[PDB]
Amino acid sequence: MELVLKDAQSALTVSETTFGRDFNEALVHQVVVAYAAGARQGTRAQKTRAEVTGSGKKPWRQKGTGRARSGSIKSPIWRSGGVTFAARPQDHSQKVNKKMYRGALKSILSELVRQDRLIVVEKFSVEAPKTKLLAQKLKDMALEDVLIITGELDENLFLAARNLHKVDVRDATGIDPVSLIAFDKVVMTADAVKQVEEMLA
Amino acid sequence: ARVKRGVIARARHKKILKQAKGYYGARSRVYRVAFQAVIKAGQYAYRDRRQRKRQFRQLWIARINAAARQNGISYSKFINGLKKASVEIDRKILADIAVFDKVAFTALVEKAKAALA
Amino acid sequence: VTSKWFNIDNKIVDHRP
Amino acid sequence: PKIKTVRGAAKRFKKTGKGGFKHKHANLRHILTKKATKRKRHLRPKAMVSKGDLGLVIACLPYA
Amino acid sequence: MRLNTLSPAEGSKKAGKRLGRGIGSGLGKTGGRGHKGQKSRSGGGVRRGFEGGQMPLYRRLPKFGFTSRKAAITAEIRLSDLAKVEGGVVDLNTLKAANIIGIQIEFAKVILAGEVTTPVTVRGLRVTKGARAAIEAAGGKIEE
RNA sequence: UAGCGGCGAGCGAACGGGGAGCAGCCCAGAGCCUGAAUCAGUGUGUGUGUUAGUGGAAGCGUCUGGAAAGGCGCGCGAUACAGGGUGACAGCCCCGUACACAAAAAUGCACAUGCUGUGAGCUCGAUGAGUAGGGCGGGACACGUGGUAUCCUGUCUGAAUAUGGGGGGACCAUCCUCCAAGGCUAAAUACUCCUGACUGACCGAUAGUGAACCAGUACCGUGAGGGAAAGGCGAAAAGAACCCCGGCGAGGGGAGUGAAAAAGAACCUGAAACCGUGUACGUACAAGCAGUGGGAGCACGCUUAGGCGUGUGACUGCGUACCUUUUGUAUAAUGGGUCAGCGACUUAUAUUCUGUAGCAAGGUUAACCGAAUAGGGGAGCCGAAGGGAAACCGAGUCUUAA
Ligand SMILES: N[C@@H](Cc1c[nH]c2ccccc12)C(=O)O
Ligand SMILES: [Mg+2]
Ligand SMILES: [Mg+2]
Ligand SMILES: [Mg+2]
Ligand SMILES: [Mg+2]
Ligand SMILES: [Mg+2]
Ligand SMILES: [Mg+2]
Ligand SMILES: [Mg+2]
Ligand SMILES: [Mg+2]
Ligand SMILES: [Mg+2]
Ligand SMILES: [Mg+2]
Ligand SMILES: [Mg+2]
Ligand SMILES: [Mg+2]
Ligand SMILES: [Mg+2]
Ligand SMILES: [Mg+2]
Ligand SMILES: [Mg+2]
Ligand SMILES: [Mg+2]
Ligand SMILES: [Mg+2]
Ligand SMILES: [Mg+2]
Ligand SMILES: [Mg+2]
Ligand SMILES: [Mg+2]
Repeated sequence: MELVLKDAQSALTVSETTFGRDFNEALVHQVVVAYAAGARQGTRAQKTRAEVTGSGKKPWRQKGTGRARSGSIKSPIWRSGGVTFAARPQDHSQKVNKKMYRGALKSILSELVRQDRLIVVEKFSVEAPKTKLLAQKLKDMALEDVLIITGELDENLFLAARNLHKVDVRDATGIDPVSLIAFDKVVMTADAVKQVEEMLA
Repeated sequence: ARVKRGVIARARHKKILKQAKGYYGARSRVYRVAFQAVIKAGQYAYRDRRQRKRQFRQLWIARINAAARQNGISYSKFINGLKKASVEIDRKILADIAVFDKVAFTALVEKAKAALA
Repeated sequence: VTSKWFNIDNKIVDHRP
Repeated sequence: PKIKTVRGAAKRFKKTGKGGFKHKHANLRHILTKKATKRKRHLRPKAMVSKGDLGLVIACLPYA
Repeated sequence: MRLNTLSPAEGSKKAGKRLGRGIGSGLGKTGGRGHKGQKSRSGGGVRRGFEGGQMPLYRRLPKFGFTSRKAAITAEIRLSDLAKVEGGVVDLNTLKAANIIGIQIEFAKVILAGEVTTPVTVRGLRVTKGARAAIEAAGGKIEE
């Protein structure tokens, strides 16, 4: 198929494998879950009975006092004692095969076309790093929540979008599975539509 | 991710102690005692759903036996004569006519006597 | 504290040897 | 960490093509004079580990 | 598709066992360990190959053989691997450069496995009888 | 893995490969020619960081309300919608933020430059002796004395000097490789008492530090040492003028403040055990896990031409708690005074099986690099071929002379 443009009502030729395959929900789920597991920082810890401050003294003698057996005041049964299975810092990142990662992007990318959430242009820039300029441009196109992918990122467009919280602007090398699903619309320049398909082999 | 048990535990305990209304002493106030009481109350209620069927039939038989002997026939011969006469009224209804309509009950005894004789 | 004096005494404790 | 092989088991079993293990027969080291040649002749070739024993061997040799 | 409309494949996410959490769960009060004994204790259980004190199997049976240091530096080559070298000549150096054998291999053999459909020149290798016939059927030659 | 090992429990390499980082020199000495490299110290200059800081955009109408930041309407700023506060939830009220600037004086770097110490280059020569090695005893090597190479030395001895010596896992011969018995040397690497900024599928007052609070305190011990408990009025003290009972009390009742005083200092919320006051029913001739099935009467509501709901429960059938451990417990076997809070199958890394997703005779990368969850990196690992103790042979191979 050929994506229709919006600058000249021309068309761009795209691979059927990249922009026309079926949606593999079970594969894309494993990839957006693996993405979120890699953003976890995993910094926390508690104290076992070994690391709680205290003494190793036995609170009372083993036999004869009429009280339950105790050997330590750091016992996790006691108030202010250790945690039984105290946490350590841990790494929550998973592995994604390269072919499963690239396969999910093609399933995601072709769904955006199928749901006409993908918009292709070759003209998207601003003349000054002004937030009111980009916001007026987006008003004309009828976009409010939008991800803008550019061949190479301009400094004017990067700076004009920082203060708009519904707008993120990215280079073709910086697309990720979760952001394509998050934003309502995706705008690609036809030179970013080029570069994504070679990256997707 | 620490979870506190306070809000859930309170509601689970309050569920048992509401079923223990009317019990004596700690059985309506104290969970360790009200729990065992609500379990045994459900054990009895299950068991006594079978027994309610046994105790009412045993009561209907005694009221038929009493009203039949007032007409000159025992229960064991009254029921046998109703089988030979192909009458199929159950004992729940016979014990109801015995009390409330004693003139219909006499007609049943004559039918039983005619078939048995 | 320590054990009760009758629970320490051998005569009271050791009645069935 | 990596599981450690039972190193004395690896000197006594070799894995075969479909996943069995072969071993040398016992009773052929000494008082051999008093044994029959028919008995000794049958103890020379290697045997296969029986079904009741496979579970013990497989746990001892995790890298076989 | 939204971030709250993705579901996993059915049968991929079996929930784990949670021992000691009640009567109704089926694993309460004992966690599938049965009653008392060595195996029911925390940290209990006997070591690998323990048979009760009876002389275990891997100590009942004799040791046999030795390990050959020559076997580790020897490799097998299949016939389907011969098309994967560059230049149509097969030797030790070309098989290492094709990532077919390891860098420490010194001896190789070509065995009848797979098939060859092109003329290759096998040089300096041992070839089985079956593979020698198969290489020459496709137009190749073997030297030493 | 190869090996070591009461060949048990266990211990466990190297060679070789991929990376991060990379750097070489001096004395054992004379001469020639000099100060020629380099380093160290100091002085000055220049740039840069640190130690205070400066400026920093743009909102009012109306509704509810104790109070507006909220609802509704109409506007504006944005290289600034990080965050915090303000009488409820603020881009435009405040402090900030992005951004742009700032140092009299001291100081860390990096250069340059001045001075002081340093000596660069060539030629010729020398080339670390109670040492290497050995005997005896131990220790280290993955290697437990073994067939045990190599290293270290308490003890007794003891060479050869580049025509010479060491090693190549007992030992010998050949070959290869390197020169002990003198010394110096950056980076990649380990760590955090302490300082700053930022972050969290970390905690939220029995948790998190022992310590959110004047805590290593109170208290305990001769001493070393042990070691607590204890957070929250309100937006703002507006923290209750005055009156009354009382002992010029404690405590209370009014008045007043406040949106709220049943927010009154023992102060947000205010559960349960436990203790009471009031009302409805039952209960002083009646024998037991205290319920359950039936059930009259009474009281209060309903709604009709009636019997329904709620409470109580005379009388009556059946009925010896729960946990645990056991062949077997009402058991006079165990455990629990009760309530509220906490309290036990986890984590990491190897391995096997099952499900599921990808690719498929192939699958997959690790460290690392990286404008960094992308992409590169195929070193490796597993599979497609087995038999034999092994050499070896190979869809076969071992056995055996067959
Ligand atoms: N019966 C005496 C003596 C005593 C003191 N301690 C004891 C211990 C065991 C026996 C007797 C005692 C008492 O109580 O004063
Ligand atoms: Mg703690
Ligand atoms: Mg990668
Ligand atoms: Mg069960
Ligand atoms: Mg038990
Ligand atoms: Mg037992
Ligand atoms: Mg058992
Ligand atoms: Mg200022
Ligand atoms: Mg030697
Ligand atoms: Mg050698
Ligand atoms: Mg609290
Ligand atoms: Mg605390
Ligand atoms: Mg209160
Ligand atoms: Mg009475
Ligand atoms: Mg049993
Ligand atoms: Mg017994
Ligand atoms: Mg019994
Ligand atoms: Mg008891
Ligand atoms: Mg008793
Ligand atoms: Mg007790
Ligand atoms: Mg409790």
